Amino acid sequence: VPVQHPMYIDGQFVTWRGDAWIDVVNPATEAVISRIPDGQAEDARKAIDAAERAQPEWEALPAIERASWLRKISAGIRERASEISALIVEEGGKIQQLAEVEVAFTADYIDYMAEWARRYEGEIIQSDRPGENILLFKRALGVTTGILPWNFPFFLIARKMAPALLTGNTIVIKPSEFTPNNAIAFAKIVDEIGLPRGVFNLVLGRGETVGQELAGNPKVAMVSMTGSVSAGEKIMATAAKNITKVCLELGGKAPAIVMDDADLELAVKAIVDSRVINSGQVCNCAERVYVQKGIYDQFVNRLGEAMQAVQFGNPAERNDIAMGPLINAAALERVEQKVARAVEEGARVAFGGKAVEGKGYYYPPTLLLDVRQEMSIMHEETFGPVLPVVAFDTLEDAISMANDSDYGLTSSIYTQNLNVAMKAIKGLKFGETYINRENFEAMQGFHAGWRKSGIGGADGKHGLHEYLQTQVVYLQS
Amino acid sequence: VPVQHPMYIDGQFVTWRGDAWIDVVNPATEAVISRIPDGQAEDARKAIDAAERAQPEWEALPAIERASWLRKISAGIRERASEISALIVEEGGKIQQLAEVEVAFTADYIDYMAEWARRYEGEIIQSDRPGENILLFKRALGVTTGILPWNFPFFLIARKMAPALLTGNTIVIKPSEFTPNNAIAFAKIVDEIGLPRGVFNLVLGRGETVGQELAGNPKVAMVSMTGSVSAGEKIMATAAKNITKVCLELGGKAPAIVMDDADLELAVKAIVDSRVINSGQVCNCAERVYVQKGIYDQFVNRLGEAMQAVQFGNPAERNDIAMGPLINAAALERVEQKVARAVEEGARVAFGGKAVEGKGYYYPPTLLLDVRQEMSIMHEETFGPVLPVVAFDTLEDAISMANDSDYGLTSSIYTQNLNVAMKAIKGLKFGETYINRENFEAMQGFHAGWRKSGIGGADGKHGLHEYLQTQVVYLQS
Amino acid sequence: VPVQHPMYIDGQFVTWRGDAWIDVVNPATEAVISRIPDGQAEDARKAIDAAERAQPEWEALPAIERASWLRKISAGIRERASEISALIVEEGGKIQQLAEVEVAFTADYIDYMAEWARRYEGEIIQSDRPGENILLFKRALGVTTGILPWNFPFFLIARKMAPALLTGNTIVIKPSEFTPNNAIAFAKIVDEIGLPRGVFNLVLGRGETVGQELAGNPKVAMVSMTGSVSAGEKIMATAAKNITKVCLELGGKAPAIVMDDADLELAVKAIVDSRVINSGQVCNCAERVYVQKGIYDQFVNRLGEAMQAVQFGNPAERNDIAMGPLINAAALERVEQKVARAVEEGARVAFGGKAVEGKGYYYPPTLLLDVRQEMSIMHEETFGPVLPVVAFDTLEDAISMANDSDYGLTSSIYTQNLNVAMKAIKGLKFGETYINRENFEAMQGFHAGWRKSGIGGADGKHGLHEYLQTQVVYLQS
Amino acid sequence: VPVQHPMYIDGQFVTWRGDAWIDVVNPATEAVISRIPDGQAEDARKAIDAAERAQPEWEALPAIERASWLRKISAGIRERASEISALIVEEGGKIQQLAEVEVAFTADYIDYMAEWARRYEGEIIQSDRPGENILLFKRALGVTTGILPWNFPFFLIARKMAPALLTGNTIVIKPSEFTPNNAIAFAKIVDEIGLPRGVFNLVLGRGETVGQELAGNPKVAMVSMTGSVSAGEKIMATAAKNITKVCLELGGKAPAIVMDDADLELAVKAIVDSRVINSGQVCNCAERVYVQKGIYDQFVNRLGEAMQAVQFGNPAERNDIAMGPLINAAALERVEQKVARAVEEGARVAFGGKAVEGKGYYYPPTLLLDVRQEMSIMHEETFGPVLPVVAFDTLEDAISMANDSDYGLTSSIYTQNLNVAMKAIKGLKFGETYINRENFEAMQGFHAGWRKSGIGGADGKHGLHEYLQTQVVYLQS
Repeated sequence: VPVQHPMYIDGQFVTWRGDAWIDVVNPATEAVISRIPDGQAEDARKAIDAAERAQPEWEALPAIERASWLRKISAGIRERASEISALIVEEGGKIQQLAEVEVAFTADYIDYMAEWARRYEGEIIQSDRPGENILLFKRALGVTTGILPWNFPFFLIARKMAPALLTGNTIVIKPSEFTPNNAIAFAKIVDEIGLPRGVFNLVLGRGETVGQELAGNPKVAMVSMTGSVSAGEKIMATAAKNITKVCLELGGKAPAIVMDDADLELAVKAIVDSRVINSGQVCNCAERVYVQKGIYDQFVNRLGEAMQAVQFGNPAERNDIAMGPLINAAALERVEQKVARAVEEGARVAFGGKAVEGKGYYYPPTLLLDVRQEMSIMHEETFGPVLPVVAFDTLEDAISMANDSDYGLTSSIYTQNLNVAMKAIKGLKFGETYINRENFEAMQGFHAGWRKSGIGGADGKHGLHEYLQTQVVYLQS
Repeated sequence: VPVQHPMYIDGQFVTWRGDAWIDVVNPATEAVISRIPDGQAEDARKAIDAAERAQPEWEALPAIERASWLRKISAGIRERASEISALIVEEGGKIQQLAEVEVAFTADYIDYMAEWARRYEGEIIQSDRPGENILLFKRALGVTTGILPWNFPFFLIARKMAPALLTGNTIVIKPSEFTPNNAIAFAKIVDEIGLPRGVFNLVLGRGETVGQELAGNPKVAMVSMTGSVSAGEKIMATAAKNITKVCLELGGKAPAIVMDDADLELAVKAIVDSRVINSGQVCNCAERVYVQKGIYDQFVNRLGEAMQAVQFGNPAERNDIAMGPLINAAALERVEQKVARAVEEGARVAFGGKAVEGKGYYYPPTLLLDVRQEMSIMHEETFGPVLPVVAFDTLEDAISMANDSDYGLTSSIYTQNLNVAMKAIKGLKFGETYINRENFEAMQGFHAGWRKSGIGGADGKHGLHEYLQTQVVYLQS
Repeated sequence: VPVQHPMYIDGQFVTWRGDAWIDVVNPATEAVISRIPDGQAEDARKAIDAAERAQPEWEALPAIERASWLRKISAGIRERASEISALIVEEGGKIQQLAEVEVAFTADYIDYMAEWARRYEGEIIQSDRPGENILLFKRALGVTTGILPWNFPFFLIARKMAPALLTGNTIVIKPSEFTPNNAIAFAKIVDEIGLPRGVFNLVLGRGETVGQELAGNPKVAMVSMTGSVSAGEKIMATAAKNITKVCLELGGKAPAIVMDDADLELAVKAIVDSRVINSGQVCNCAERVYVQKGIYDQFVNRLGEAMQAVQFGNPAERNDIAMGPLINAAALERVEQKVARAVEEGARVAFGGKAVEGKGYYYPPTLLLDVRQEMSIMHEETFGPVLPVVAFDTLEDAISMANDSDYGLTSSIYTQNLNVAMKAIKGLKFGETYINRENFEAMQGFHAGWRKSGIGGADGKHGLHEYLQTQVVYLQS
Repeated sequence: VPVQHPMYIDGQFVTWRGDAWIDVVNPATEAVISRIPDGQAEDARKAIDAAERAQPEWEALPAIERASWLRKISAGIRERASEISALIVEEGGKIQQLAEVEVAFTADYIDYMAEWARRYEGEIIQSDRPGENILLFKRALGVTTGILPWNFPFFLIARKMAPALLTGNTIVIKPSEFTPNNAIAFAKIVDEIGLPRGVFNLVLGRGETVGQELAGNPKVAMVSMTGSVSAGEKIMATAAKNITKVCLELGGKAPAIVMDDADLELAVKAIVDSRVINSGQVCNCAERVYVQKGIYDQFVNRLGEAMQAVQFGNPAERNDIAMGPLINAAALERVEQKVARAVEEGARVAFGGKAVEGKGYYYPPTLLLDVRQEMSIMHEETFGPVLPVVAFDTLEDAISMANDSDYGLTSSIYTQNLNVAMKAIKGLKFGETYINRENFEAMQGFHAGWRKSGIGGADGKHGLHEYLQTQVVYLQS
């Protein structure tokens, strides 16, 4: 019997007394693995009210004590790593190796954030008035909320709750309805170690109902969400009503520029890895590849072979595959239509391009050639493992085409010339630029997107600061 | 004949070819002093497109050269100080002394911001990968827009354009339709010194038309606006459509806490000054005064006398007055209704409380006693010069009541006890807390409101950073 | 048989082949507990040469990997806590409770410093030249050395080696000849976990021989030493020869100011604790107490009783004592002479003032009254548990007398008035000022002395930076 | 009649009443242009005592007011630019164009430093104790002293006094006995604008007498000096006596690495300019040139021609020369001997190498080829315009040879390969590394030498911080 999950509100699991449930399906087999409540705004309010009641006492605790609580959580996660990884493989459809890395990374990330306890600093500013001290303190926002995507669902729990809790905020999280199981497991760990009630809450439901309440409740100081630009818009519009602060990461269409003087072998490996990450269901990955004439032929051949070797299938029954199924039916179709439109517009299928039919949602790695910068596939977040390629003559062309997008989170370039490198760095309008390596943000970096890719950001010192606000005290004599 | 103003777009003044104009009235006499175009979205787009065309070349200039341009602007302002001050007195209705201070301060502020040129710094972060350098650069957002309030209209031009231009952004500003003259004067200075075309643009019109385009045009990287919470909501909702970043300062209801051990003389002077600033048409000013029992009687008596001496009248014909008229008819009525509701709810008029009838919009300083924390006047931004007073027993009561508000920009407290001070500091949930002095933010501070008072902030290093975004470069080998 | 210790050079313990040894005596019984080599400059050079050979590979390791090595060390220390604490009790003569706290704190300190790995940052500076990037990196100094005092010998090992190793430096440490056993234990832990050879070295001997080579060898980038001003002078003079950087902490004469409006109970407890810390053999402790007239009588009475209860004796056989013996004979005599001079100059013995005669080196807690700011005892680091008291009328007097010293490390004041507090803060010329609490620096603070108390400092971010130097790269195009 | 200069002590010029004077000679003609007193320790003490008396009131002034005083000084300098430049040309022997740039730069530098007034910040640190605030303030050191070199004598006055005064310190400066005239002019400006007495003092004399008192007087918080390593040693040894902080810049032997893939034209121009700067009497300049085989022949030919065009002569009578005379007789001889030793050791004179005989001290630009890394000329600060060249095969060789020096201030490299650049950056052990451009530090950078090149540093934020020390306040409840 598929387990029916409870919500975690005010320090205890609460059994859902509603009649409506939401089935959680294994994207590899389409089987129902669990059910979660079709939560309502009322449920989100209970979690928010509990978070509000606990916040003052939580912020009053010395930062090192909050860090202490965070360390018990990551220790609990490591103890149940394999269990949590299987939950991720099962509901998220990602391969075993990737799931294991996500759990381990999540625990390391939580520990890294806990280390900020004695380090985030306020400032003392010189005043123009004799005998006056201007003291700028860094305070918690209060109650914060997090809306998570189905891509890297476990890690994103930490990416939002760790910085939030460390700085003295309390939080209410809503997992994606497609991947709530790993979040339930995280909540169990929180319950087991005995985190003060109300500090961490987990509400389950749809974005339309629960999600909106998390963004529009007047007691929320900040709503943090990762997902599509479309959903980001809805969240910011809702937050507008109460001047609620937002932190959004809305994905992108990561450009990869391969120059003629590039280490061909290295570039092909980096691009293939980035793109085929989590079947490409990620944003990080290169989704737009620009190769200049001089190395085109060679590059496209190796890339074509590299991708043909990529095997796809059920993550739970095969550990020798580099790709699992897409998240759900809608995702699969969107990819089909986008490849079809691409082909109808002139794109040349050099590999794949035909959705598999049967149990699960699979799309073979696809390589589209003779694509033009104008083609819609170059201006629409894809989803699946599809790699469009465009040739160019000058660096200026490549940079200009990379910047021709409403997204501005990640970018990459491969070259060995000093001026080219510094030119790409200065010219690319992105939150991140990887040079001669694959795309994967460091926990001490700052993952923040330009243009429609987001507002605010995550990770590192700057990510931690998204959860702090200033109080400037003018102390006279 | 009342002058008809042109807009300043792409380095030149452009004559309005529309049939509709908006009269600009002297709030002291109700006479039409000038007319501005009833600009449309089309006009805002032309300014934005010009700003976009000029931004790359502008950001490419070394920061010290941009600072150089800013210094010519402030030098131009000082040269025309008296002329600009009279424009402010005439349209804003503020007293001569205040107008002169605003112009001088604006010039000093611009110079202070220009000094950041060689000082805003990016960072170099240690990587976990051998031979890798993580470089975090600080880049311009691109095209930014500013929507100004009628309160301190001249200064707010600089508060937004100086930080914006210094960091390499270009800008399009829309003055309040009630106070555009001082903005036209600022534009003339910009034209005279020859600032590169497109860097600074001035569009005129209503919030409904021009303002909305400045917040919803996809080419805008950030919209900065100062005004009412109501208007802030409209702006954030519009920005939501394109995930446009916002910087909002929406005023407040500044609480002042007077303890028994307070320097009575100092406190009364600070509160009266803060409140009667610009006839109280400002947000900074204390709008909620909490006095504890032990010193109540004394405090209320002195405050009552201090306010009775405040004279009001035409700023242009009297330089011996501490107060001018309110901005317009709507403002006057809103104050009347709020005082009437206050009285009907139980408030006790100890002074004033009766709107003057005749040419201009005047409201005498008013003191309301026996007010309860519940009374709507304690939860509604007032406008005019009205001071509600509430008694209390403990510091805990005072702090709790100060925090009982949807606004969280400024606060103040007067005491001589070390623990009380540190307790108020830790307990008050505001962006600013003044201790034993009047409310007036320093240019090197950070004016940023909590809760509904805003998003982001202005002034100092942090204010400058609102106009910067990061680019993290992962340079491998 | 008293064990004869080997030195730890280039990743292995090396047996001393000299004929001269130095006896290490238990200050409580005068019994020889161990022997260490009378090392020579030659020995220090071997350690330095090994440190030099290992430094490039050590700095080349990602910072997180160095932090990883530091964590194995602290984990090793916790595993042998009681063993190490007894070594400290036995040779240092400090009470069991204090020794246990020192070991635990040392392990926590090492962990805290390891956390800086991904956080110390370089900077990116705006240039005046078009297309130029100014990159300021933070690099290791290279080979560093540490000369430790006999007071808190175990902790000081970490205070110098943790920051040094984390930032990529290698180090050579020389323990005080009076307390080398705990250092040998630390070296065993380093050997057991397998820290790369040459990174941590331990050389044994006298300051005249080994110490001087550690300060004057041209391969040393920085010498860090904690001890007396006299020894600090010798070290800086030696370093002068090769322009070697120095980091010195030379103790002090910590002033404590008790106002009339002070929490009498709290103040007496804080002062007694601070002073009687490690029998007063520490610098931190208040060594100059200024009490104003109004509260004098009361304060002196309670302080007198509080000190009379302090029991002294053998730390190893009594766990109900607050004080152990002084480090050695010379220390005991210096205290006697200073109290005698004090008495001969006019000081009034209100308690103690008579050195005990017999096995060990004990001096009873002593209270000297009617002391004048001029008396030499107010301008000479004492050593033992002696508390001189001086009365005063105004805060200005107290501050002026507190600043009348060649030392400027720590200070303290007790009051409840806001202005007094801010006045003391602005007026006291010290590296630290404690208000209404006892003197004990936090690991995230910055323990750095003014005037003759030192050069540079330790702990926190600034302490970590003492081990880093900048490399400014001007990258054109 | 050669003017006899007075000292500037305690806000007024003081006429020297001694019998001994020191002649100041024009290095181009050997004529006596002026005389200064042969000051004694007594004179230095009077200046120091006056600085001490003025410091408290000076530090008590708001920082912006100190910056205001600094701006009057730079404004005064610009007003007398040509007059001051001629003084520099006359006594320093540098060409007119260089002197004019030094004066203008000095005024800009002073203004840049004044801008730090409202920007240097203290910090607020999270505590482990409930209710405690850890406040770290940045305070002035107190009285500081500056010992200036004869190279860039005017600028170095500002490099030390501007940061010192801005942060609240007072200062006593001793110009080089070879170039005191420009310092007298600076003092006149200070007197004319009316800087508070005691804040800026100028004492004249020899290093042996006046210089030593400035480094060894117990009231000096920090001595800052720029000169030779030999003199730096004497200063640090003297400072050691009172644990006085030091800030030393002792020059170097700047290495220049020219790769085969270097922009030959650019490299030759950069090296020739750097080296021939102020006749090479500067440290900045490349003094060790490493050229790899592949481009050797070409590089050496162009460099040889470039240097042959360099004309030398009297700076005052020729404005078409790139080089003036060396500072004095001793300098000239030291260069002769070093070139002679070089030749005797195997060096090949490709140009120059013969000191001119007659009025003045001239040495023609000299190019030495077939020099070996072992040759003493590669390990001895030269002085004059001599360029030794060494060939190499690998980058590793070049880096290793560049690092083979006791000096570590500046370095440079020319290449177009990305990996080479990043490799040189990581491999070069210097305070500065210039890439594809000439050596000239920016005012916002940080000029600080590694190894024997110095201690501490100058310019930018870090340079400003050399004049600040911390006060950590632990405020409990």
